[PDB]
Amino acid sequence: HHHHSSGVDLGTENLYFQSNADTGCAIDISRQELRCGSGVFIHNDVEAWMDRYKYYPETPQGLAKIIQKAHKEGVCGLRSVSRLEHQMWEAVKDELNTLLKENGVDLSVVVEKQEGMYKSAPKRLTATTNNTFVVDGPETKECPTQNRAWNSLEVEDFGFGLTSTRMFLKVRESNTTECDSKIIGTAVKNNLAIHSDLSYWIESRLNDTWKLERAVLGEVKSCTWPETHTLWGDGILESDLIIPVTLAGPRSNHNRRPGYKTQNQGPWDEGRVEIDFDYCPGTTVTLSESCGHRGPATRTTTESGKLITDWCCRSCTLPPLRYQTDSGCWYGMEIRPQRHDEKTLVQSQVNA
Amino acid sequence: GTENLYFQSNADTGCAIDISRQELRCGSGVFIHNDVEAWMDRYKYYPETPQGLAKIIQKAHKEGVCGLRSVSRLEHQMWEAVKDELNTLLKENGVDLSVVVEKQEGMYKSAPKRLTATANNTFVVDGPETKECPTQNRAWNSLEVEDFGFGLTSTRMFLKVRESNTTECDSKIIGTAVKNNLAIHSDLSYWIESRLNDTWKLERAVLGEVKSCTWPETHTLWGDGILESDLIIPVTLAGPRSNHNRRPGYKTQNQGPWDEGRVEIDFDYCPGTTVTLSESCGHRGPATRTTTESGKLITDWCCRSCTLPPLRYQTDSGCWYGMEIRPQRHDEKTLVQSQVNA
Ligand SMILES: *[C@@H]1O[C@H](CO)[C@@H](O[C@@H]2O[C@H](CO)[C@@H](O[C@@H]3O[C@H](CO[C@H]4O[C@H](CO)[C@@H](O)[C@H](O)[C@@H]4O)[C@@H](O)[C@H](O[C@H]4O[C@H](CO)[C@@H](O)[C@H](O)[C@@H]4O)[C@@H]3O)[C@H](O)[C@H]2NC(C)=O)[C@H](O)[C@H]1NC(C)=O
Ligand SMILES: *[C@@H]1O[C@H](CO)[C@@H](O[C@@H]2O[C@H](CO)[C@@H](O)[C@H](O)[C@H]2NC(C)=O)[C@H](O)[C@H]1NC(C)=O
Ligand SMILES: *[C@@H]1O[C@H](CO)[C@@H](O[C@@H]2O[C@H](CO)[C@@H](O)[C@H](O)[C@H]2NC(C)=O)[C@H](O)[C@H]1NC(C)=O
Ligand SMILES: *[C@@H]1O[C@H](CO)[C@@H](O[C@@H]2O[C@H](CO)[C@@H](O)[C@H](O)[C@H]2NC(C)=O)[C@H](O)[C@H]1NC(C)=O
Ligand SMILES: *[C@@H]1O[C@H](CO)[C@@H](O)[C@H](O)[C@H]1NC(C)=O
Repeated sequence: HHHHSSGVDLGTENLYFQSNADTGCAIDISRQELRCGSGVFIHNDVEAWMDRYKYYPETPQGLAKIIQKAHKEGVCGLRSVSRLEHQMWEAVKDELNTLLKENGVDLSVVVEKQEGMYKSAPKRLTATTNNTFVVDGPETKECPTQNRAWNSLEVEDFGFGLTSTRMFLKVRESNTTECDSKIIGTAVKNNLAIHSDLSYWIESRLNDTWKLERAVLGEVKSCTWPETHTLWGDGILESDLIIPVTLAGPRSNHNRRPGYKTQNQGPWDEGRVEIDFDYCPGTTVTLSESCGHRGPATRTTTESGKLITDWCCRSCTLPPLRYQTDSGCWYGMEIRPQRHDEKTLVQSQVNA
Repeated sequence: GTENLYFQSNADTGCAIDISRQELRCGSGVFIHNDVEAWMDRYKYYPETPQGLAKIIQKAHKEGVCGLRSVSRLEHQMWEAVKDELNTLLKENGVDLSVVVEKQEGMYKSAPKRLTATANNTFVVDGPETKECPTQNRAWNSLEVEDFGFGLTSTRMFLKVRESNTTECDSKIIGTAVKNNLAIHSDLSYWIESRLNDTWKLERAVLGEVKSCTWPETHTLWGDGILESDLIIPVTLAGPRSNHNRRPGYKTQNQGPWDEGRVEIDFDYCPGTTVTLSESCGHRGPATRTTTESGKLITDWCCRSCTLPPLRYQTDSGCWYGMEIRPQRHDEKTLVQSQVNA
């Protein structure tokens, strides 16, 4: 197989340092000090201006065979777990089609644009022992999700690069809903806590209490956050978890905010989503026992583009839970417009 | 944003080599480094106010608190360094009381009383257990880090008296992280490392001291569905309630050599010894040292149903084996065994 060549790997005899820890120097801006050593270094990659990591199959040829096998067994298509996976399919389809074509296989890979959240599917690709394979796109009768594969691939090893690293995907030996743990980084230091990977950045901090402070989701996925990489996962009420478990929300008490419950009806279908606790520009939020109950997350702008100024909440805490998306700024479920006149507002239709 | 301004102002910024990711990367985030194996000399405790602390003590002394037990060596060394300053203050406020701090050899044990912010004439810190000043009348875990220093004083840590009552460890000095095939539970004296080989399991631990506080759940990984019998480092000895704190074939080392000072746990053979699986072997017992009091070597060891490599302790007085690992020869040569039972 000529699409892959390795370099140095882990098992190489390193006399200088621990090969499976991160080794370097960093400035601790709190204490204002420079420290070198070995350990675990967690970086923010969700908010990077370009992609450091890129998926590629370990063997394109092998992957083409996995697909034609799946095609024979009734698997009409596939749904990606993440934007990065989607970009791999988008980037490798012409290569796959060539493999299939030159081997006289009546099958072509079709990958459609994915705008919303990356949803789950029941089927799985497996290793070896209509004439199209559709990746993502809208939900159709021609290729329903229930016949599509999802979360069938995981990272085997990484590829060196100068301004970007390759991640090579292999076929999973098992069936899980769990996110690939190889790309997960979780850490807590100086009472600041991070649950992260290549698309989620979830930050909780101890102010007067431990609570969620900020979250950035480059996409909204449907895999499961592993317990191995989860902080504070004892005595959990899934109702209190701000980011829903079914949306790769960490089953962690860090994933909470007093006054708030599970945002099952947040704007998850908006693409990139950023959660934090501040006021939407030009709006206000006041406590009122005479306020509406939890409902779909509402955007602070109308379909026309008019601004809803006055907002209320029954029993939440301030500052309000705020979403920021491409289409504007939204408020958490427990926060409702104060005026009952619906001006044809924009609300989430997700319910997850 | 607000919380994004805070992160840049309070996070770690630098570069590191990741052989796992096969990359060299710079950036901002959170860095957990190894400090137990060198840095206990560079970070140092200071009380926020000696003066305020002297008042805190004389109050507690009046309320029947005869003395104190430190949570950690770092705390112990603070007392040792600040006693002359406190005693001077006490003298100057006409208070018939002096602080006495004794050497601490064993594990740092717990105590029920607490100092608060708002008939001997001595306040005893640590030392052996006495009837003159019993543990049950001493305070413990009354302090926490208020804040850190800066630039030149970046390695200074200023302590305040706890506003609340817990058994939990000071969380401000805790670093817990997992990335690639590595998961770390650490602070200024514990380094607890688990690795993903075929499965996630404990691989190595270094304890510069053995303390008796409780590892916070907020800084605990994989703390769901815990069987405490399976936790290698005992919960009562600041062991993390984590499934990372496990090793297939082994149960809680309640009778390990915790009273020896520095302890290093890992899974390798003691030099000159061997370990074999045998159903005709002894059941779990106190951890045994591979050398006798005389200085003779035990070579042959057995275990009933554990996994190899064996659980190994390393202390100043030598190398020991896990509770489930017993000498194969039944002739007792007067062995050196742990007497802790925790
Ligand atoms: C880290 O965590 C700390 C504490 O957990 C936070 O500190 C608090 O921040 C809030 C937000 O500003 C403060 O609340 C404000 O208090 C002002 C004064 O308090 C009134 O009420 C008290 C009763 O306790 C009286 O004693 C006092 O005399 C005042 O009458 C108010 O003026 C503020 O009101 C504003 O917002 C309300 C919201 O409805 C409006 O109705 C008002 O018109 C006005 O616009 C607000 O209530 C609180 O005082 C702070 N406490 C402390 C101890 O500092 C930090 O904010 C937090 N930091 C981060 C980054 O998260
Ligand atoms: C792999 O596991 C998943 C989850 O355990 C299975 O998903 C279920 O599949 C059935 C129909 O196939 C659906 O009705 C359920 O709703 C699914 N549960 C979910 C999505 O949580 C899946 O069937 C398994 N597939 C294989 C090939 O093992
Ligand atoms: C009051 O406290 C002092 C200091 O702790 C006690 O003096 C020591 O007591 C121990 C107890 O066995 C002796 O071993 C030491 O030799 C004593 N001196 C020193 C310098 O440590 C004293 O006994 C206490 N008096 C009481 C309880 O009545
Ligand atoms: C990771 O686990 C594997 C077993 O799953 C270890 O492999 C064994 O290594 C020992 C000595 O290194 C050999 O005697 C065995 O034959 C190996 N077994 C197999 C199945 O290969 C491996 O050593 C572990 N890695 C580390 C770093 O401890
Ligand atoms: C400290 O708190 C614990 C928590 O239950 C309690 O049992 C104990 O009595 C308290 N001690 C003091 C001195 O307040």
